[PDB]
Amino acid sequence: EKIRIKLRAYDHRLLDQSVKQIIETVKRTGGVVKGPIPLPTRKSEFSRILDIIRFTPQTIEALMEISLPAGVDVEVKMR
Amino acid sequence: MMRYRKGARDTAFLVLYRWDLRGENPGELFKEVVEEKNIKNKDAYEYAKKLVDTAVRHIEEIDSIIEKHLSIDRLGYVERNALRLGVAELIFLKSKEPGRVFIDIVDLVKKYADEKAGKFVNGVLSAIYKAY
RNA sequence: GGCUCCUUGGCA
RNA sequence: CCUUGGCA
Repeated sequence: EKIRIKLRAYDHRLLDQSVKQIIETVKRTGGVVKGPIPLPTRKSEFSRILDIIRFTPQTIEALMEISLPAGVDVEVKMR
Repeated sequence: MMRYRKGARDTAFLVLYRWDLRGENPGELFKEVVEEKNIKNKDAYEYAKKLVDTAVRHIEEIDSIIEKHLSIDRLGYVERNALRLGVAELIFLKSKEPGRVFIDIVDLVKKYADEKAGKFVNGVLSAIYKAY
């Protein structure tokens, strides 16, 4: 089972700092990551995509706990 | 002459960017990006590979150079790795088409960040090359 | 031409 | 249907 996450923000440095934290949290809990892939800036909006290809129960817990800046909006899909 | 290099620079930036964010083996990360982009052309693959292998081998001196025209961890992820790619190609590969790399590198930054980031990178990358 | 590929947004 | 890009 995998997870796909897309992050968006109107501040690109804040965005990439958010992606880094997620990656660290995921790896800290025994998870495995693919990406991230940066998408083209569109209408002043920066976005990134990240795949979680391996995860533990601890990984899900931590992702639920994490409080991202409100400016960073998250979209999560299991598959 | 030498249009395949534009896509190769995009490939290489993507790798350095995710190397910076993940801190895993560059070789394996390069393989990920190649697969994701579905790169088939031989010269596109090989120039991208050379770009990354160069940036990685000389990472310490590259960073030291950049820091002389600024600490490097203050920069954003897009800005810092674009600068790394640029210094790699212009100086450690001694590009004979420096005008092209400036254009391509700055476009990369504009594409994944914004105009401001693009101008900061262009201005820093210029001071660097000027010194060279 | 991508009916034998992905990606972004707008509309609808 | 139009559009940002990748593959190029």
